[PDB]
Amino acid sequence: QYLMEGSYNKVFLAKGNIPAESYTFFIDILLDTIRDEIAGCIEKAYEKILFAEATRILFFSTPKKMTDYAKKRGWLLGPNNYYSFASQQQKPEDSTIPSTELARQVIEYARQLEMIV
Amino acid sequence: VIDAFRLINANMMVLGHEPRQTTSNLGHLNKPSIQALIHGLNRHYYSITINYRKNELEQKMLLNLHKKSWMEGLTLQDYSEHCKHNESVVKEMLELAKNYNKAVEEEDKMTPEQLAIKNVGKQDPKRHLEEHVDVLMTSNIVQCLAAMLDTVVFK
Repeated sequence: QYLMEGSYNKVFLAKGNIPAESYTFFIDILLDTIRDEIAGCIEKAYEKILFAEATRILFFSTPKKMTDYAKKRGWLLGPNNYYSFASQQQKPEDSTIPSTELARQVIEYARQLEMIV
Repeated sequence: VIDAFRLINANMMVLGHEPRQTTSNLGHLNKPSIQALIHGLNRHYYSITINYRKNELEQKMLLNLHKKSWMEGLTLQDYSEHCKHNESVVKEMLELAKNYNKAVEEEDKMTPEQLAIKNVGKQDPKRHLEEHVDVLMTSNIVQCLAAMLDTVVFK
């Protein structure tokens, strides 16, 4: 549920390591998977990330882990970066700029519509 | 409507000689204008067979219309015009719509004369509303389809 919701803080990465019969094996790998999931959500969501910010959200153990994960994606510039903002702004308006995107490929679209009726 | 006559006298018809002479004919009889014409035809030599010498080269010449179809298939009009057409049809469709309600509710009658008075069967809303959706759809498709085709190709 917690994964499902987006309620990452609640997710158990602190439990399931405590019974040591066989439950530990799954939870260690799962920690990598949630960590990746946070990096993706933040990439599209918000333009910057701090080091005060980063440690808690990705569930990193160190600042060194922060430096490693951010540059891959292309983020790193310092506590201030700009990815998100610009892309979010760009999407509405294609009335003065040519396009065919949606309603499929147009050329097919008009011809198909007429065959059906 | 064409007929052929050699033209031979009246007596030949009366005797029944005239079919002995015609042999190597099929013959035929049509009536543009009543009994008087039939009688005139019989006196003459009636319709002797007309065949045609024709073939595919001559047939292809007659087929033609416009090479100008070349420009026209691609052509589409000003967008303001596209809008005029769409407006005129939707406005029209409103008028007929009020009769349509009655049409679907009833039309137990199948007798064309009674139906006509009852549910405004003559000046039918079904025939015309369908006719209207069909012009609007086809018109919008060809105009829209051409505009897009030209764009990609010229640039």
